[PDB]
Amino acid sequence: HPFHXIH
Amino acid sequence: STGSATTTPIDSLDDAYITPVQIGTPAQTLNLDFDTGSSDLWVFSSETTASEVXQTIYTPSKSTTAKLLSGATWSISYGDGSSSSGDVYTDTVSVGGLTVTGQAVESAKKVSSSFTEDSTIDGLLGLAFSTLNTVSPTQQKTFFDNAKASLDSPVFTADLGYHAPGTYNFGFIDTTAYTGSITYTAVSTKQGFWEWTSTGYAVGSGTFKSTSIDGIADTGTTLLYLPATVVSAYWAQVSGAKSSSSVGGYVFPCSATLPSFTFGVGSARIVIPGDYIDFGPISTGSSSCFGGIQSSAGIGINIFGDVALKAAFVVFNGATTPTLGFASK
Repeated sequence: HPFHXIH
Repeated sequence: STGSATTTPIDSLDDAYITPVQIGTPAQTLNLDFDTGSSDLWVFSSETTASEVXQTIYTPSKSTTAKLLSGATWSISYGDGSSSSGDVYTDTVSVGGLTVTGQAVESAKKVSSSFTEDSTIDGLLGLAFSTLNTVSPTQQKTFFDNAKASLDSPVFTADLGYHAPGTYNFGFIDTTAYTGSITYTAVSTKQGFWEWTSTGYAVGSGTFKSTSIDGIADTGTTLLYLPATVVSAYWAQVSGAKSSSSVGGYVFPCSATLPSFTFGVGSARIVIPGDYIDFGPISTGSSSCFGGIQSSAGIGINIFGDVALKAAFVVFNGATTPTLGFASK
């Protein structure tokens, strides 16, 4: 349940 | 001054780590995801659209200190597509004893569906460089930019654990938390990220290949995203491995002893144990597992997430000319 943080 | 806090995985897959923060007077304790790949302090609050709220909420009206940054507003989007916005208050924030006054706390009026389903994460603590803060019209310093002037040393350290608690230190370097020495390496702030360049990589007991790899340390990123050629070289040693389009990446039998991975740091080498990379079954009961190293080709930016960070003791040195330290443990 991967997390992927600005764009 | 110094602060120390414990950091806990939100699950048995180290998908992420939460860290208790005390906001307002009296203390309102929230579990926050410390995200170095961004620079915003925002939290679920009384202002958040109720139906979007499932998390400990921040009530500024219950805080005597809390002020309202008038005419200010923030909106932010992340890699996973998630997003949130709202308005801003100034309030006291303390992390592991370290207390900062007038820290801008962003109140969420709305939060994308992903967060709402995320019960264990009350908000995030941005630890990137201030230039990436989304508040308008005037940007707001991060918790770290604010504490610097009262810290013993302008450094914070992330000692994440593999399926176990870790720690965030602020202002000092625990010489008992790591082994050997710390090798420091340049940091480019051009993107406002903790962006450095690795000297290369190796797979298991194969040969170290000197090849520049420009990426960023992002604790708020679960996996290790590297260029394609690198990644494939790794799985090529893993027999049952294959790229899966439906799952979204590299899978491999849960019974395969994975090779370790090595990324250069100066003339130094950090070795990611194979076990770390075996992230976890694609679903409970499956005999197929999901790799921790995946291609960065989609993100368009190399990212050393928790799979790499958690295998080392990292030093984010916030001095005038920043550097990133790395040491084994």
